[PDB]
Amino acid sequence: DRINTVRGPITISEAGFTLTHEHICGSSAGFLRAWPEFFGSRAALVEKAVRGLRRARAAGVRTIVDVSTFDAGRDVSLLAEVSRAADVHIVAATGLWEDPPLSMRLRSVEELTQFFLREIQYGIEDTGIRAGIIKVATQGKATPFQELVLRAAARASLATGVPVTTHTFASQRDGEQQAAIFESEGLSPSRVCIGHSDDTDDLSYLTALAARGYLIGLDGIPHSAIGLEDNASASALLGNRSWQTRALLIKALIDQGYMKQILVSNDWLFGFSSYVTNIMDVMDSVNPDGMAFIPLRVIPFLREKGVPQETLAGITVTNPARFLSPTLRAS
Amino acid sequence: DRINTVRGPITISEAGFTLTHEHICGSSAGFLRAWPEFFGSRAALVEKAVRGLRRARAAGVRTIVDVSTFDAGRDVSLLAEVSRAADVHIVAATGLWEDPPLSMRLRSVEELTQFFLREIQYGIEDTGIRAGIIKVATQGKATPFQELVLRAAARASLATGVPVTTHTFASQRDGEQQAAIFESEGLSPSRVCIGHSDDTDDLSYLTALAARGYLIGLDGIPHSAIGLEDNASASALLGNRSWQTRALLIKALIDQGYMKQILVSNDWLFGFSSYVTNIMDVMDSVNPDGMAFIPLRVIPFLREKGVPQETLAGITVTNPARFLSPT
Ligand SMILES: C[C@H](CCC(=O)O)C(=O)O
Ligand SMILES: C[C@H](CCC(=O)O)C(=O)O
Ligand SMILES: [Zn+2]
Ligand SMILES: [Zn+2]
Ligand SMILES: [Zn+2]
Ligand SMILES: [Zn+2]
Repeated sequence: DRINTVRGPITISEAGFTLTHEHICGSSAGFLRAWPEFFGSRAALVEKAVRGLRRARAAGVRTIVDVSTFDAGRDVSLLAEVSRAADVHIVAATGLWEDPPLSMRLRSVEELTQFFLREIQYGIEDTGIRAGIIKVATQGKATPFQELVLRAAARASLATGVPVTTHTFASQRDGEQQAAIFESEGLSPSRVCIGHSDDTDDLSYLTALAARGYLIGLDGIPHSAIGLEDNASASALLGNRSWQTRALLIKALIDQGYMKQILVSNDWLFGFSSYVTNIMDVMDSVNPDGMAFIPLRVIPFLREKGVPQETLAGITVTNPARFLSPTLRAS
Repeated sequence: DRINTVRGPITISEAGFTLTHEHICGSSAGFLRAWPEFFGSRAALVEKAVRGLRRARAAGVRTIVDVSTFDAGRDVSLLAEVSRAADVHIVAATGLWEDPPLSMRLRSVEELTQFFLREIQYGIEDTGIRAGIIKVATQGKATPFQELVLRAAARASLATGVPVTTHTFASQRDGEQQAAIFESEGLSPSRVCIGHSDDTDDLSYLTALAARGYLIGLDGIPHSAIGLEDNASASALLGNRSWQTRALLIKALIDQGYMKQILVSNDWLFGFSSYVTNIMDVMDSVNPDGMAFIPLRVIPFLREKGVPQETLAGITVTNPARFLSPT
């Protein structure tokens, strides 16, 4: 009946329009508490995030999934404050992203499983806030540690029913190795979203995973450095493909019969310290609408291409509800 | 006249017997808060650290310098709790160690200088606790980022007078490159402790540094895997040299005229999550005295070798006071 948020359980019906891959703040563990002035101030970051979430809410968003892990500087107390003030539901994540510290990198698959279970079953830190999704990452072929993370995520998912979502190098077809490892642990593809899949134009790679039951995370639609060609750091981060090109992958998967496997998001954030210093300012200049980009820009774009509104509502409301609803625990 | 501790400012005379390179808990940023069960529980880690610090206090220790940085999982609230319950002063550190996250690795020398200054001049996190030392690290030739960290540490030291202490690969003579970079920033060697220097047996490396005015950190005296030869991970971390061999480097530098530039410590910890899982139990099994090892074992070892008590008081009381006092 219920999904865990940073404010407690909500019914599946209350989730509504859901962005399945977002960040309040992309940072590092302990960084926001040790150096809040990097973001101007903690209060400034809160105000910026609350305004951004209110803008998404006015455009119809009711829930976001914050896929920031421990090592991406997830601060669940910040998410809770920002969720309350904006009245947008936020689902928090466990797992590990691309910057685990030594204290994570040295751990066994059994130990990592216990850590992920702790954040789902007991709570994150001392807040009692329970994670509602598990996030994992590869950047090409998995390192041995990344394999352990994938297996621990699958084991925690099976034990708790909460879904798994991933970071990929889509152009290296990362989803295929991730799928192989998840299936070796007996995880159902319908409980796995292969994320950053709009970073590639290889439809055959995406449709092969979708045909296997995997969810395809088309989650970075406004990520584009067009017009920023002189900015090496922004170009490397955001790529030189247009948001229209990324958005047309949504239509392509619909046209090929895979609507039920699509999830869409912005992969936006309101603070960003794990990259070059000016990057949040640059991104905000590109996409002032922030997390409202999906409802304000992608939906009207696809509507005029002929995608029916009921199909778009199914992708943005029903598909995330099915994904986030916990399934039965194993045993 | 004042040194910043996790309980506030203290005067120089209050420091007393001081261990200049120690850790309450060797971890990673955010880890103790996110996964306290790794240590049994936060309360169990507190109780273990308080018992261990009380044992060091009974052996004569009055102050320790916790050289855990942000990325070594420094939790200054934990330091404060344990300091208060064992009545041992704890000086906290800023700087960066060998595991900086992306949000640190991407920063400029100017940005890093601002961060180090913040923890010294303003306070750590939202606690108001101010750092009294800057910790830096190399493992062989400095990476480009480590060069930035060394320069930012020099700039923060020059602006505040707080000293700099280093992690080295002593057997690659890292202190020479660290000194070169510090001096290129105009930092005085008397503000710098070249640490882990007991990891090497090359006396000529240490005496040349000391003849340039650097302090020499013989800070890992009880680190030894003798008797643990079937344990690859403990052997790799602790080395196969005896504590006596490390302790004899103290006597050698005294015999060569450098008693006023020696700093001695244990480099012990009460929790340890940044290595293999069993490592803290292993270390405790060979050194139950923990941080009391220096006063309970090294001081009698040197006294039998003929070092007068005045010299040992100078090394354990006078040198740390001079080093930590802001200049
Ligand atoms: C902006 C954003 C946050 C992190 C992520 O999705 O890997 C990104 O993709 O870098
Ligand atoms: C025991 C200790 C803590 C970290 C350090 O001093 O680099 C160590 O030396 O590993
Ligand atoms: Zn990602
Ligand atoms: Zn993301
Ligand atoms: Zn060290
Ligand atoms: Zn140390």
